[PDB]
Amino acid sequence: RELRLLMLGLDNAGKTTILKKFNGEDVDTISPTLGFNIKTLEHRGFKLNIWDVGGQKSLRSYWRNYFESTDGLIWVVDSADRQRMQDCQRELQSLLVEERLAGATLLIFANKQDLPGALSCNAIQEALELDSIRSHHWRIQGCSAVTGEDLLPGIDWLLDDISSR
Amino acid sequence: SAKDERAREILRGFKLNWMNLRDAETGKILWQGTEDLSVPGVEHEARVPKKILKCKAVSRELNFSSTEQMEKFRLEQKVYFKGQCLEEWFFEFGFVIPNSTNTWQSLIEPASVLTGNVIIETKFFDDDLLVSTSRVRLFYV
Ligand SMILES: Nc1nc2c(ncn2[C@@H]2O[C@H](COP(=O)(O)OP(=O)(O)OP(=O)(O)O)[C@@H](O)[C@H]2O)c(=O)[nH]1
Ligand SMILES: [Mg+2]
Repeated sequence: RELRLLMLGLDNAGKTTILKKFNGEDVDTISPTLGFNIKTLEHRGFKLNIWDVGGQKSLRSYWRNYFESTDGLIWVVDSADRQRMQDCQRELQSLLVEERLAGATLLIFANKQDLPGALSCNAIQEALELDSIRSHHWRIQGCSAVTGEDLLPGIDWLLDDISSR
Repeated sequence: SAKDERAREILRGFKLNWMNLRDAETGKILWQGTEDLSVPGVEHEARVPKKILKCKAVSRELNFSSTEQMEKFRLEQKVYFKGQCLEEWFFEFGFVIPNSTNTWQSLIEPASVLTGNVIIETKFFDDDLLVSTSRVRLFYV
């Protein structure tokens, strides 16, 4: 069975840079996603459909039109954006009561770790109240879309988790 | 009828901006298409480097705009050599946001013959209404 992955977060989080770097494509000319960027490929024998959806205020309200039949959700965070960290928390918890996302596996990318003022995973773990999450399986992973650091470790786990259920 | 008019602003507002071809192993573009792929009276064409016939990794990307919202968007792609079929792809996007620009990529895994005889036809549907039809002729090198 093909797997459907759904990638969300606040605008400027790193979603599109992560999706591109992960496919071995350049990331030097990325611009705000004004819709959705879908990528169909094969990884470790899995047939995937990865949906990266724009995170600007205007686009966000359409997020739920893509909830259906989602196997894993990737929530992407700008580790160095302490300013919207609570709006990030709100959006996520709100995603955790969605009925069309129930039993989906949650993966959290603490992105932009290559940045000077980046909060650890613990800080981000704490900031988003992940410990209180029992509705889904989850896992946080810090990384860097630009350097390509620790992207596979997250996707590989996500892929194995969904497959086990 | 209001349905006709609606089914008319949906057509008017949709535009296929570009298509491209990459070597999936490297992530390098082999060919990106300018080029009023939507315009009529023109047989759209791709002058691709022959190496493309050597990779096992080819990825094709599309980029499209829609002024209008649509609830059951889907596409059908077929690559033909004459009457023979090389590849047939399908994809259900479902919902399409109003005033939005979207991308779709799939990873596809001798010459004097192929050049000028390879066609890629992408058909775009909202539910079952045809919204757009593209055709691109392949010229190897
Ligand atoms: N230093 C650093 N900058 C990053 C990293 N990832 C993305 N960026 C920068 O963050 C910016 C926004 O990156 P995008 O990939 O467009 O973000 P996005 O989540 O797709 O944004 P939307 O399309 O608005 O949803 C860019 O200026 C990238 O250069 C990262 O790991 N480190
Ligand atoms: Mg983006």
